Amino acid sequence: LSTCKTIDMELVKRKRIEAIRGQILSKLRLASPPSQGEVPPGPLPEAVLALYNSTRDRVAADYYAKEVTRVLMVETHNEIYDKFKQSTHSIYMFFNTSELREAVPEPVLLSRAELRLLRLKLKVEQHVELYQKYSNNSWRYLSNRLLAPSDSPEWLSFDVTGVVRQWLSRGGEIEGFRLSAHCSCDSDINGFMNRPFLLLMATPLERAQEKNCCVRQLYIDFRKDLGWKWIHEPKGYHANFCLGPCPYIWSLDTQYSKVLALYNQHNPGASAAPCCVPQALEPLPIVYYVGRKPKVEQLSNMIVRSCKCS
Amino acid sequence: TCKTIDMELVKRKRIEAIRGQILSKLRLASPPSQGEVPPGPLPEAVLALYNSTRDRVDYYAKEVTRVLMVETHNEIYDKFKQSTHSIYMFFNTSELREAVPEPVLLSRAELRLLRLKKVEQHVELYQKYSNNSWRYLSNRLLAPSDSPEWLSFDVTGVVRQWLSRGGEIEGFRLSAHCSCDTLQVDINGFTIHGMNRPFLLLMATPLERAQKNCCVRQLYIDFRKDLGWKWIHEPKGYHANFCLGPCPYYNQHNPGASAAPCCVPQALEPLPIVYYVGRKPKVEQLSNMIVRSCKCS
Amino acid sequence: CKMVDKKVSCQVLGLLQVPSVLPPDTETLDLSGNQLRSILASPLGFYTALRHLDLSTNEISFLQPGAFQALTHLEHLSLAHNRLAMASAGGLGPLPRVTSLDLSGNSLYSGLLERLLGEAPSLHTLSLAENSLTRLTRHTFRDMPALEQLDLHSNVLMDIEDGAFEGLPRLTHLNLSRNSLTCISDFSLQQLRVLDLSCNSIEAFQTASQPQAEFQLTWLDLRENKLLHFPDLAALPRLIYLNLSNNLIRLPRPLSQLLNLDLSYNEIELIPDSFLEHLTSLCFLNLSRNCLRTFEARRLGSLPCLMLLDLSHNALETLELGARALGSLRTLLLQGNALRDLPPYTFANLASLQRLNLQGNRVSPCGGPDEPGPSGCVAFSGITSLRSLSLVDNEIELLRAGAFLHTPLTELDLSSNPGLEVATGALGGLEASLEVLALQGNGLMVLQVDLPCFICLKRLNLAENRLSHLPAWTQAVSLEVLDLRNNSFSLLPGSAMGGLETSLRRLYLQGNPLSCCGNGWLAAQLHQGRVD
Repeated sequence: LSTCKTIDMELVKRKRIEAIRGQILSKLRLASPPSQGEVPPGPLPEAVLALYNSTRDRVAADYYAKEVTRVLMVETHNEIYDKFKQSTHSIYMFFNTSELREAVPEPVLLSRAELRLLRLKLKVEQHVELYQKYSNNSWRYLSNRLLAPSDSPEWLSFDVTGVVRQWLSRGGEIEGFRLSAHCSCDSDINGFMNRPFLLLMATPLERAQEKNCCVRQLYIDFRKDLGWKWIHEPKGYHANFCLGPCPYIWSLDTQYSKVLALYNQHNPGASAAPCCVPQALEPLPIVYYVGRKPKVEQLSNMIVRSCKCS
Repeated sequence: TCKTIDMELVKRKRIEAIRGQILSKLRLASPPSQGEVPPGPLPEAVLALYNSTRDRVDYYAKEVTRVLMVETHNEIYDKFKQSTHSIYMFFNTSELREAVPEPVLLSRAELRLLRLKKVEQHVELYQKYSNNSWRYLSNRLLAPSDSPEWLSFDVTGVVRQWLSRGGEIEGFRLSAHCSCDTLQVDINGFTIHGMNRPFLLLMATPLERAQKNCCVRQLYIDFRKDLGWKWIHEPKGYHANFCLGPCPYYNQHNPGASAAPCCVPQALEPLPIVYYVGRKPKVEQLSNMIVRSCKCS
Repeated sequence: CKMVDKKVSCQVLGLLQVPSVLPPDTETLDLSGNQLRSILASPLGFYTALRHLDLSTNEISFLQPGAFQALTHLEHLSLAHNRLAMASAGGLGPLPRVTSLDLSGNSLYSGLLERLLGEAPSLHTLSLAENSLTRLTRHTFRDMPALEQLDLHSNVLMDIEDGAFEGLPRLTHLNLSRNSLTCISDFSLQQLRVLDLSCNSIEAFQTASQPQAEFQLTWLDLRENKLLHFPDLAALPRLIYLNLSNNLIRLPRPLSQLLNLDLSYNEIELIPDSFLEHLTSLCFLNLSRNCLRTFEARRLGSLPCLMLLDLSHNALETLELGARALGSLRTLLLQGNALRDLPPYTFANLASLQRLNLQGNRVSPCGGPDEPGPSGCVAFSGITSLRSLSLVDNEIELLRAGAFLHTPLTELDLSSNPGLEVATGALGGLEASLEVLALQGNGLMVLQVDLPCFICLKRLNLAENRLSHLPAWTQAVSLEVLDLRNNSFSLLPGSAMGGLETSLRRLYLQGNPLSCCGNGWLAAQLHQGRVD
């Protein structure tokens, strides 16, 4: 009664060819491949190839629990007002770094840090942006938000993970952000008591430390694997596939520590029936002839870059 | 279509999976001992933190079609020129309609900028309905580069409303950020000058194509009742879910999973909990706990 | 601790170490449930006469080596649910006379099991369930040839190297339920007799082919797995029980000795003719909750020994079962299917049918010689061997006069057939045979049958009907319980039901519009032999 040893990819690869042919046909709303012989042979025209290259070319753990803790903004009465008081267009939220490091003892542990504000202004639309206290004088831009009006107070969430980690590792005694109104070259909240705070989330210091589902390589050439001439560009693409059966692990109250890590790679989602499925995909642009004019089209979610159990 | 589900068995499978998932995420070898938990309610600060963390705060192919910017010497230099502040761009709306006739066909559209070559530059993209109009779109923080590169802003909605009610010529403005207390970056077409100029790479549905199963099921989890755990203090159970149902051979569908597809979650929400590790309480957040909606893959 | 002759039974709680004050003559010692955090050899070694030692559910983590070697007469050691895996290399020394050893619940893992134990020549039973075992390497079960039963359920077993059970020639019982196994490529345990692979993730199951030796497996449980096919069990001739339930087994002698096949919840859509031939001598066949569309057992000699056939909650549309084919079939379950029209003599040809459930179908009966019915009716009129019949929710609007005239059945249920117009004397042939009758939810205005004439009737149900008066009883009733809920009954005078009290002991009248003043004798009936 021995466990199954190997998996024959020589069958699964062809079974993937069978399905990906159908996916190519379906994505273009084609019942059968078009006739290639009628269009005279020749290169794709230069402008069409430039368009195809424009679409082709590039441009521009989380499983384990995270202890949550929060650090409240310093009182506006003593550190903040004396040099960075509230103005018509800006506010300044300063935080004590000593207690910030008390909340998270090591910078490597911090996973997420959400600066949170509560807004009292209800109906007037406004564009506001968030800057870091970068030095004794300077500021650096983090992000901005468009405040869609609403009739009730609401909580804002600003992701400040990198700034907070930099603060833990290099920060001084007092630091903070500026949140100020957007303005151009040609041209509110509680505390400015539910005052703004940093909801840190970090791994606890006491907790810092061919079978399984994986993406498996497959390259498809339209000319020989699918026997297609009607598709002119690209010649082929990597339609890599997911394999590796995810077994359901029957849980139990008392579990050995090295076995508690088996869930994160066989059933992260606590599904009743896990299966190895694609997690991340990206499109495939193509050029082909229907009628007598080339067509540049983008087919979405074709390549496989990652696989996950359920 | 054919299915032979025993819903009770699926539910118990997810209950026993939630047990192991919660214990594994916390890396608890066994349920923590309650032998020294203080009596009475949780501290006010702990409940405040728990409330703080608990509160809320297409399949088918697209037609690719470029449309180039109007020549800067022909319609733009008559009223606007590149300056220290901003660059101005304008597009023939009739050409946009020619590329894509009706708004309901457009799916995506991005303005493909090219940077010729320096310093960390903050640039933002505005609309320009007219000389007096102001409307922000997006921005990017452009790090120094050693080579030219393309950069894109997703501008789908603006192009759709242009197709709905656009005039003849209108466009964008690319401005350097103005901290409220210069456009050093160089662009093609606002110095090779006449080609590779900014354009919209439209994606649209062609007119010749334009014209229970897998779903989230409800399942409440009561820690004290179905798992028997006394050590989770809040919540007194959480409203988890699962999903089930056949998937025929879908926005993110791809048959590359196996010989048959699967009904799997797309959206999952974390669960914050509070519990006592020995003497002191701890608030933790577990990710991918609550199932919101499911795909077919 | 409590004391009995040559036996000590320490209570659930109160002790931190093994007591030193017990008699040296102690032969049985129970210490379970206690806070014992270790087993040092010094206190325990005094009791060399120990034969049984239950240390179960203690906090034991450290076992001093040689502690269990000194007790030469120990026969049963139970260390269940302790904390051994947090340890004591060779903690359990050699165990010459231990016949049973329970280690379940300790969270033992692969690698530590192989050094925790020692030579156990006479070990008959070993329990390792509820542990964290993940792999059965070549070197797992060495040094225990006399093992006959092995328990490994609730483990995380994913891999089993070829020959992991090579050192267990006498193993007869192997329980791998609720494990994480995923594909079984071989089966060569000639000694084994019971195999439980239920609640696993097995997608495929395979065995040896053309073996040079026989196999002794008699009981295979392969259910709640991911099996996509019916396994090739040609090499398992002696298999008696097989439960493939809750798999994904679509169908496309090896099982001549199989007696109980449970093939429900398996996405099956068709049963090929060659399939049922291999199931000769089968006595139970559960095909419930499949996508099956028609049963085609028309071949003579098909399923000769089958006593039960469960086809409930399929999409079954018609039955092609042949005459004298299902000869021994005693019970036939067909509820929840979509039977509409059948040959009239479908169920009459079942030679030894005893129970027939047709609830949820839409079959229509007919009376045969008396008041012939339309085409496509089913002739229940002459099923001599039948004894219990159900026609609930068959949407029967009219019941024929000779519906059951030559079928002496004992229980009949016609409930929830709205608007059932019972023809006068429709149930005539059941007066001397029927013992229970149900007509709930029919909405019928009047009972069109001489109900007191049913000499053999024992219980009756008429609830949720528009009925207003009952036929006049005139003799000592054989009835025992009568159910009349939510009906339009207004009076129950002695002239109408007198004689029921001789055997009646339970009654239901709640919800009926009894006359507040004219009920009369009902209040006196309520005194004794009545309820509500």
